Order: sequence, then C-alpha cells, then structure tokens
Amino acid sequence: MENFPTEYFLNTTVRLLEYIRYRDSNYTREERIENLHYAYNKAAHHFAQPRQQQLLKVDPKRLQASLQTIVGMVVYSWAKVSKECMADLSIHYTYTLVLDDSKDDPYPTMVNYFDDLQAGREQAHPWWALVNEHFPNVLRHFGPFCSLNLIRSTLDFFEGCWIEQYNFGGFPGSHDYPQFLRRMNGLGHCVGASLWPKEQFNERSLFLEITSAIAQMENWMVWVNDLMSFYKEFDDERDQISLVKNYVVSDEISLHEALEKLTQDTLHSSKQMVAVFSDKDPQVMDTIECFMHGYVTWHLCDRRYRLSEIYEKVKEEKTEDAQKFCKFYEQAANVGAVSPSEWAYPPVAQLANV
Amino acid sequence: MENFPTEYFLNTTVRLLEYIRYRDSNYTREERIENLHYAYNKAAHHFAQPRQQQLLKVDPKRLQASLQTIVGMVVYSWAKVSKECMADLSIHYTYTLVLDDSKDDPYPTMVNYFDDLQAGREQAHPWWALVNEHFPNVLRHFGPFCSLNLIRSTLDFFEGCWIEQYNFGGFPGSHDYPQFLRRMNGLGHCVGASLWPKEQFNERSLFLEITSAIAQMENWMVWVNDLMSFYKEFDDERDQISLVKNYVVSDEISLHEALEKLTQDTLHSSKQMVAVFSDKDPQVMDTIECFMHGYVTWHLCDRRYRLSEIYEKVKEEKTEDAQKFCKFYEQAANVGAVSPSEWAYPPVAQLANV
Ligand SMILES: [Mg+2]
Ligand SMILES: [Mg+2]
Ligand SMILES: [Mg+2]
Repeated sequence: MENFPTEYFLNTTVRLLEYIRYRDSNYTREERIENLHYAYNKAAHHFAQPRQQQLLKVDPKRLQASLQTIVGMVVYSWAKVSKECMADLSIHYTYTLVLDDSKDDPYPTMVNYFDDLQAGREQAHPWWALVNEHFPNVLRHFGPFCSLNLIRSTLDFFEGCWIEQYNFGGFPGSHDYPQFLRRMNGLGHCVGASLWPKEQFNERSLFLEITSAIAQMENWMVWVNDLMSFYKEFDDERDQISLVKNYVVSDEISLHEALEKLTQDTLHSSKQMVAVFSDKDPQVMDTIECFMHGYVTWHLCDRRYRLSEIYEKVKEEKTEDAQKFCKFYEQAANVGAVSPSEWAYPPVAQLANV
Repeated sequence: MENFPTEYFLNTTVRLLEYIRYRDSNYTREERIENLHYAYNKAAHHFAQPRQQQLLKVDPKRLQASLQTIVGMVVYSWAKVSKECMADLSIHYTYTLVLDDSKDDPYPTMVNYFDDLQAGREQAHPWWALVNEHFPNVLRHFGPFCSLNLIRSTLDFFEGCWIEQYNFGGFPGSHDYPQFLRRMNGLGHCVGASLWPKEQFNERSLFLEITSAIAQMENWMVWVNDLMSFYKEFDDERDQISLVKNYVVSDEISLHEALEKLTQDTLHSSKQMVAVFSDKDPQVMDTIECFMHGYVTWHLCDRRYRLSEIYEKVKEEKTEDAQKFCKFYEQAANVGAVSPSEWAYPPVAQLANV
C-alpha cells in the first residue's frame, strides 16, 4: 500500500479500454471546440446572472474550474445530443458538482421540504431554489419517463451529499453501505436517462432499451469514475470516504482487495454492456458506445485525474500493458487535449462584474 | 409457472427462519388486537371518504383485502411506534399496494409532472393526487432526513410500477437489471426510515445508525419478502416479473440457482444485521429486532401470501424440511393468527355508502 499499484492499474485500464473497444470516432477536434465553446458560453452567462451569483455560495475560482470540467464531461460523452442539450445539461451537472462545497447542514432548510413543495413555494435551501428553477430547461429535452429519472437521481444526490457531511464510511460489518452510498451520490439514473433526448429517441418505442441502459450504465458509469479517480485519490488524506475506502472500512479488507473488487465489477460491467447492446438498435448502441469512450477520454484528458503522470512514467517502458496504455492515451490526447483558451472564455467572473 | 419447486421452497425457507431464529413476542394477544383495530379503523374511515372513493380506482373487495394485509404488516412490524403512526403508515402503504397490483399507464399523466409540482398544482395522475395530499399525515411523525427518505422511496416505487407494466424481466446478459428493478419497487428507504419516529428517536443523535439501518434493512427486507412470497407470485401473471424470475431470464441460470442466490443474499444480510447492531444503541436494536420478527410473523400469517396452502400439503410429508416448516408456520399462527372479525370492521364499503 506504500507504492501505487502501477502495473495492476495499467493492466485493468487497458482491459477496460479493450472490453469497450476504445477507438477513433467521427467526433473531430473542430466539432469538439465548437461544442465546448457553445456549452461553456451559455452556462457561463447563466452562472454570471446576479440571482445565481448570490444564492450560489462558491468560490469564483472553483466555480470556474468546476464549470470547465463539467462542460468537458458533457461535451465529450453526450456526443450525440444537440448543442442546446449539452449546454443545459452542463448547467445542471455543474450545480451538482458545486453542492459538494457546502458544509451547511441541510437539516434547517429541509424541515419544510414537502409542505413547501406541495404548496408551490420556493425551497428554503438556496441550491434547491436555483436547481428547481432551472430544471425545466433540462427536462424540456426529454419525455416523461426519462424526466422522472433525472428528477429522482437529483433528489438522491442531494441526500448523498447530506450523508457525506458526516464523513462516515460505514460501520465495520455493514457490507451493504458502500454501494448504498455510491448510488445515492452517483447520479446514475440522471446520467443514464439524459442520454436519450426525445428529439432523437422515442421514449415509448425504446422503453426497454432505455430502462436497461439506465440500469447497466448506472454501475458502469460510477465504477469507471471510481477507478480512474483511484490514482489521484491514492494519497489524498483529505478525500476520506470513496467507494474503495468504504469497502476497506465496511468490509474489513485491504485497500488492495477493495481495488480488486472494484476492477472486477468494472470489467464485468463492461463485458455485459457490450454483450447486451451490440445487436440492439444501432442508434442506441451508438449513444452507449460514444458515452463510454468519451467518458474515458474525459478522465484521460482532464488535469483533475493527473493520469498524464502515469503516461510520463511508462512512456518508454517496453512492457505489453505500458505500451497499450500509452497508445490509448495518445489517441485520447489526439482528440481530447484542448487548451481552455480555445473555448472557455470569457471567465464567469468577468461576465458577473459586467 | 410449470411446476412449483415445493421441495426446494421448504429447504430455503427453513434455512432463513432457522438462521434468524424466527420468534415473535412483539405483542400480547391483546395489544395486537388493539393496534390492529386502531389502525384499521382510522384507515377505513379515510378510504371511505367520497374523494378517496372517487379518485382511487380499485375493486372494493380488493381495497378491503389490501387494507387488511397492510394494517397487519404495519402493526406486526412497526411494534414500537405510536398507534397514530401505525394508522398513518397503514394508509400510505395501502396506497402503494393498491398500485403494486394495478395495471395502469402513467405516461399521459406524467407529461407535466415537474411543472405542476413546481407550480403547486394538483398532479394529473389521481394516485399522486391522493398520496401527496395525504403524505403530510405521515411525514409529521418524522424529522427532515427520514422524511426525505420516505418521499424518495415513494417516487422510486411509482417508477417501478411504471416499468413493471411492460412485463419485462430484462435482456439476457443484463445482470444489473434484476436488483435495479427490485430496489425501484421495494420501498426499502421508505420502510427503513419510517422505523424512526421523532417522538422516540433523535434523527441527529442517531444519524449514523439510522442511515446504516436504512442501507441494510433495504435489502434484508426485500429479499425476505422475495423468499417468503415466492409461492403466491409463482403463477400470478402480474407478478411473473419478479426478482427470482428476472434472475433466471437476465442471468441465464436455472430457477433453482436463482433461488440459491436469493437465500445466500438473505442469510448473509441477516448475519450482518446482527453483527452490526447487536452492540449499538439498545433502543435501535429493539426496533430492528422487532421489525425482523414481526415481518416474518406477518408473512407466515397474512392471506396475501397463501402460505397456508403450502402447509396443507406438507403437514403429512415426513421430509425433515416440511417438518421444520410446519413447526415454524404453527408458531407464527399461534401469536399472529387473528380472526379479522376481531378488528377489521366495519367494512370500508359499508362506511362509504353511509
Ligand atoms: Mg412490486
Ligand atoms: Mg407485488
Ligand atoms: Mg414479493
């Protein structure tokens, strides 16, 4: 546990990419930049409005960083949706990412949650006030079924953040806690269902494939992020309650065994993704295919995950995995490494002061 | 379907009951009757009101049977809460059950779900109109955190019923579908959180134990019901899409292997329940202890699960399992076998016509 399991990590990462067939796509760099800028621009203007600037307590620099990371996530993974959809989704997922900065006990503001909701009064918690006011801009892109999924997952996410304020990784022997919490904060159904705008897909005609994608993508999605984040989190003494770390505490196993568990679930989830959707509606496999690749690309190109540090270490090694990794990484960079100055401007703060 | 694994059913059921050392002593015959009648009486008066009689489309006989089954469930398992709490919970879980066996398509009534919610307008779907109007009577018994859990779980349940209308057990190879659906319709967080009225428990002082109980009780609860109720759902059309049966379809394994999977999860969940809460706050272990026993007692007695039939077929067999099964089944009846005429009166229909 002293050193980072670099060789084990590379092997699992290469397997993950091969299982999902990571490969070049029709999604260019020019289109990338266009979408990045469109999504960023609309979002930046939104978060710069006085109402938002005042009810959303976030350090300007992090809001800027969080927005940029989210626009990147949406644009790179929701490759098939319209520019407006990427923009509105970027706003919503930026709201979720930001809420992780509040130490404010939701308790006082949640005392009248239901009565206020039923009466049509603005929620006491400012996050809810902005999120629910903006939600319709996100929901207009989806049918009733998918919309319900986005709504539920966001409600779950809120409770997840609440629970996480206690920095609790679960009582030893509480085996069901880890994944219980991970689903709470994962946004699985929100992500999964938001992949099907009614503009491109008929919710009723594809009810079964969509429901199935939500169910399978929920886990793939969160576990992939748990793994790709495993490098940056490794020595992060601040980050104390990740799925992997709660496995250690709750299941009473080594950090290493927790990481074995995570990669097995991840690889298996990847296989089944392919096995189930390969022969289904081609348009559905396309969206699923593009999300998995873009999602990994995003993790690979975003400084946040510092995976470039791993590339800079096996860059010249002559091992099988090390080379497959470096090639995948270069492919990723080839289309995903983009300078912020090419799309993320002007800064939110500059629009807020204007 | 074809032929019920009666033999194997006996073995699995005996293993669970034995492992959890099934024994109910939550109430003296007299307290059982008092609570049953109190809960039934308030609920019956509620469902007999003209508004309820009009928006709730349910065959009168079915409403009557469902109400009686639920009052029994609540009273027998929520042994530590007040009479009012049992009554209000009985009303809520009766609403869910009436939908649980229903056959309706939500799409047209869910098109304006969010906008109506945000504006404070009554929901288009009549079930939501009655449930949300009544909810405050249930929520007043809990703190904000637990309340949030009840609200979310009910929202999940609705989507679960929606999904089940398609009679889909999952695509072969979609291993994550089964439990995905089971949590949707399980009411796990609703049940788990509703075990802690603020009248008896401080939500903030026991935040960790309550959150943990919600996480562990979610699975224990649903799996126990899946095992105990495998019989009544086996041939029912509306219940052909269940956890055990979706395991067969989705994982491509024998009905028998699905059963072995279910009992292992159940036994293990039982083991960890004890391991984690034995030494924790005694009042918490008491509620957890009382729910598990009362819940099982309820299953061996309520009409809905028809476990009497399985008894009237093995009460002779010299199979050891059929013997251990009948000893348990008679033990349950001795404590919880109560004639409806001692509490469930007058009938809802008679109050409706008055
Ligand atoms: Mg159900
Ligand atoms: Mg049912
Ligand atoms: Mg059942």
